[PDB]
Amino acid sequence: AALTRDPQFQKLQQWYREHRSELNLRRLFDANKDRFNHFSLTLNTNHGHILVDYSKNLVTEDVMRMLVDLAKSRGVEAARERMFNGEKINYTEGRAVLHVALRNRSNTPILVDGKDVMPEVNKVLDKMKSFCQRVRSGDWKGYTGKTITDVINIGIGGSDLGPLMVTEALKPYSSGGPRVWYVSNIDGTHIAKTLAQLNPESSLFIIASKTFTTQETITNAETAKEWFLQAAKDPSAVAKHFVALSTNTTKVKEFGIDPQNMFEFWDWVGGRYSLWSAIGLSIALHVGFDNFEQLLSGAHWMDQHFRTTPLEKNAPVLLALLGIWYINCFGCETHAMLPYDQYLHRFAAYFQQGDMESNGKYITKSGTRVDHQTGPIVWGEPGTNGQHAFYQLIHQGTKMIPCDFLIPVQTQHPIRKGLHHKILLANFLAQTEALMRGKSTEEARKELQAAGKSPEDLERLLPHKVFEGNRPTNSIVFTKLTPFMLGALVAMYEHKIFVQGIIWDINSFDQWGVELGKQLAKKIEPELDGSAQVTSHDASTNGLINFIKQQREARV
Amino acid sequence: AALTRDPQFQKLQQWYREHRSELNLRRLFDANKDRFNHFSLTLNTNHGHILVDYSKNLVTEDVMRMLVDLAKSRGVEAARERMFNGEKINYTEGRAVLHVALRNRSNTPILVDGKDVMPEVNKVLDKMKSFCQRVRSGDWKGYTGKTITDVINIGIGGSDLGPLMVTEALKPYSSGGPRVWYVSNIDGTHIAKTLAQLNPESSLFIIASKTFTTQETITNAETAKEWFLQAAKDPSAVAKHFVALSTNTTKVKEFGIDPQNMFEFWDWVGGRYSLWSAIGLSIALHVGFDNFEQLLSGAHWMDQHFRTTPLEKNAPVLLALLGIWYINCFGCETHAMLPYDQYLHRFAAYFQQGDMESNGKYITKSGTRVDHQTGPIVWGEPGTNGQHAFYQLIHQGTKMIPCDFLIPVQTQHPIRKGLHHKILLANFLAQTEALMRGKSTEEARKELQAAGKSPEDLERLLPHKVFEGNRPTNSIVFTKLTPFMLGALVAMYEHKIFVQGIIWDINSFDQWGVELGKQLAKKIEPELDGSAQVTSHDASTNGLINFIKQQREARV
Ligand SMILES: O=C(O)[C@@H](O)[C@H](O)[C@H](O)COP(=O)(O)O
Ligand SMILES: O=C(O)[C@@H](O)[C@H](O)[C@H](O)COP(=O)(O)O
Repeated sequence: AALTRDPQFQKLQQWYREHRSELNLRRLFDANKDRFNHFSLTLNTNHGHILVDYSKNLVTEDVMRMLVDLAKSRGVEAARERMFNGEKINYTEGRAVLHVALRNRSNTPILVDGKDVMPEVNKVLDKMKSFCQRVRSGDWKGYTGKTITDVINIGIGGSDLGPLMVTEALKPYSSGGPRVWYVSNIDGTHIAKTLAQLNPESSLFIIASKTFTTQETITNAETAKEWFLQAAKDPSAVAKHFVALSTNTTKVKEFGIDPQNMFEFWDWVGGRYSLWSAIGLSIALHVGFDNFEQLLSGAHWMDQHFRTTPLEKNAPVLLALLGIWYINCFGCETHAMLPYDQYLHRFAAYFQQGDMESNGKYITKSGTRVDHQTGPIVWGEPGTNGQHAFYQLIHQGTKMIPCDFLIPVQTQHPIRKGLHHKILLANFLAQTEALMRGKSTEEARKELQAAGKSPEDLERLLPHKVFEGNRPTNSIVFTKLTPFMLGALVAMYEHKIFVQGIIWDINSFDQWGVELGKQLAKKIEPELDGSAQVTSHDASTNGLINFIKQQREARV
Repeated sequence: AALTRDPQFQKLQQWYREHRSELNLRRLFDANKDRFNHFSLTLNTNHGHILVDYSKNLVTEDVMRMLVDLAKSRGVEAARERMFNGEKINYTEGRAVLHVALRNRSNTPILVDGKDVMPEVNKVLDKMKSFCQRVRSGDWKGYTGKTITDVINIGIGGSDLGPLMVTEALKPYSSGGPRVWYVSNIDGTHIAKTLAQLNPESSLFIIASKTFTTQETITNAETAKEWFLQAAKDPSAVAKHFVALSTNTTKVKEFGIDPQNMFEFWDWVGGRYSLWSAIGLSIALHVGFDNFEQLLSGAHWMDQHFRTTPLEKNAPVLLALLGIWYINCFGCETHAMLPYDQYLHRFAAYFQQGDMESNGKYITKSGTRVDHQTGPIVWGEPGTNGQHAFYQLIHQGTKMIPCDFLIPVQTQHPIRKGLHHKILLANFLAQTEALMRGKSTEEARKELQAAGKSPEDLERLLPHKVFEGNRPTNSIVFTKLTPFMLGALVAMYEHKIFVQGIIWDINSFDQWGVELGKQLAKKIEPELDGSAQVTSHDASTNGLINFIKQQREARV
């Protein structure tokens, strides 16, 4: 694999072998009262600041220099230029990778095969803006002349989680918007309990499918159409209540949606990078097209930061490189994303998909097997809740877990004269300080003595209350979670994932495990019909099917 | 530490080093027509069957036998008896561990400090049952004589996630119950956006706090009480709209809750094991006290299964030992929990707390540092959505991830004559089969040839479409997700976590990192008031605070 053969990588590994034991955060901060200034970026977007404080990481100036030299050696900048210039860097599928075109507010030409994509991007954005104005205003009416009160996105994966996470994050911007619902799971619970709360006369369905063939989405869409037509009877009424976000007009027409109700996107829009496209229509309906443009504008700002900033001060590049340090030298399997913001409750889940589906790969560009770690397991829940739960393992377990802590300075709900937000901020700050510092035997002993503990009881309990610390964090602090700032933060992590992929020499933009998934069930689905026991698979698959057939009509 | 000293553990590690190459699932199933029959448990609860199929694990007869011998050598059965007999096995805090007493439907005496706890357990259950009848029937009136339409649980961690996960899982059983809301985060978004949707005349607040001192919960409770008092303008009305779930009568009265409105629990009820106690009041209110009793009964059945079953066919013990095998021989950092059930969308999050807060430890019973791995990072999302996202990494990444796949045979919503649930079952089966089998270069070449790809397209795609497989899974299939079956499944994992803790010789039942977290914010809280620069901490803590002070009245 290219990475293990890279001389900057070998130099990094050799340094780690010799100097690893010098990396003690308490000692590094005590020796350098300017450590924060040396290891932090502040970005002024003109619509809020982003502080990326990476000073609580197990790095020194020499480590950061070697990491930046690795990014140069691995051709990060040349790879970046290929992406932005519309070259087919999705080399397995032979596609461009142009989510950056979707939010290209400058309208600088971006050529695929010598043809500018921006006229087509802007045509779909115009169509979305006109449709959002009509639905939100009440101009667009249901089949009995009522205004739309409820918008239901039907889609899965990349056609589901981005719009869900963004509408959750920007809920305060939704006044005067229809309610938004996300139906994704084939589990009939999902559509059933959603439809039970809706009126067909005032419900608009958005069938979100790049291919328009995904079994979960097409099955959910047929169930919603059956429910709708049971009320409306007239197949003509479907053109007022179903629209499609797709690449395929033929499949859309075959399903029964007027192709005029199709909002188009392109092969070079990956599902997990698609919320910036027509896939974002549920966002624009919920918070208005103006706020959707602000979301694209923030992503565009961070695209420019990524493109023009020297590597050593480049936010997504440095987040990527800290990740490489922890994955490929320390051997950490996981990365925790811990936003101190209830509106961002689906933010970690969104990057669980964006990161793991991108860089969960083992075959390099030359078709050779990697001989090193690739993408980590991404997980997390919002603070402060995690502090009462899994933070126990982060503080006192046997695993090293790099954590990203994120928080807005200004809250959308400054209740009780900002008392809640002050407590939230203090916890955000105090947790990363404790993870870094820990607590020595002597500090814990002196606190137990002050608490009034007996001499044995104290020496019993003492070692259990000792924290080794040295647990590294990034703190990412931003003025306020506005549509623009959310756009910038999402795009920052997209480019972090892109940089890690280039360094690992994998294709961040295909998903052959997900493409396989979509063909796995077809062999077993017909075998589940009838009482007859199944013998066509391995013993376990067969046993599980036969148990399902047995329990199918058990009464409990 | 005890485990690395244990001769059965050393024998297990010896075997791993030498026979690791035997462990090929494709080969194990081809050689053993009875592998499913030999490596699965079928449990008849008399209220549904549970099939625990562990046959797609990297184990043989010899491994399972050596694992059961380790459980005997580490004293699992003696530790189990100490828990159930009310001995103070929470040795750092000096407390019993008696969640099993909360659901002891047999009413067999359990003595703590020589007194039966069961009278007190059953007194609170009678009080809960009496209150739930009054609220749900409409007998219990708000301060303007209206029936309660909305119940708001206020609490964090163990006082939040259990009731939240259970009310989400048992949502079909809440017909005729009030709506339930969970406010947990200090983030003022959480209480603010909840209160905006409530009528104070018909809203009952539940203040859930073991200690009744937790800053998030007490701050949220005060905010709700202020909002309530602004509408009601009568301190007497508080007794109609606020109840407490706590161990601390003093602090409940001091807060202003009528001591008649207090539902008590005890020191030996761990927060992450508390949903079976008074903490479960919001469950009983939502789905009715009868369903809550069924939930306790299911747990009680699994408690008795755990207690009476020989180790080698004991469900929680075998799940625990498969975990030890992957954690302490294979070195897997993580455990994925993947329920194929939308109602279980918070089940992995619940055990993320339950597992990681229990076994995220590095200090043994003797007060010595472990020299081996302990608890894993637990994570997951419901199927089928994961198949479109992070399953890419499970199939083709560089990480080994033991996964538990869970599914009910019978759906709560058999829509389209069972078509959705048939697709869901087919996906659940096909995914674990594909993880085990993978797809060879030869098989992938044949599929591309058959698809009609040019030699150029074929040779470019071929190596990217290969799956090495050999990825182990548990399949846990149960008749139906009823209150009883949910209680059995939650208790099964509770006891898995207990067994792993005893084998590691750690205290599964303290949480000194969570207790530390509750003390951290108080030293930083005062520094945030006024706009003076802060210099009293490390450079990074100082840097972050100063940035917060700069941006907190920036206008964006
Ligand atoms: O990441 C992906 O590519 C997947 O999650 C897809 O977005 C998902 O399978 C849906 O595909 P489609 O939009 O073609 O229905
Ligand atoms: O696991 C724990 O102990 C915590 O998650 C607690 O449940 C949480 O801190 C709430 O404590 P209390 O119930 O004392 O408010």
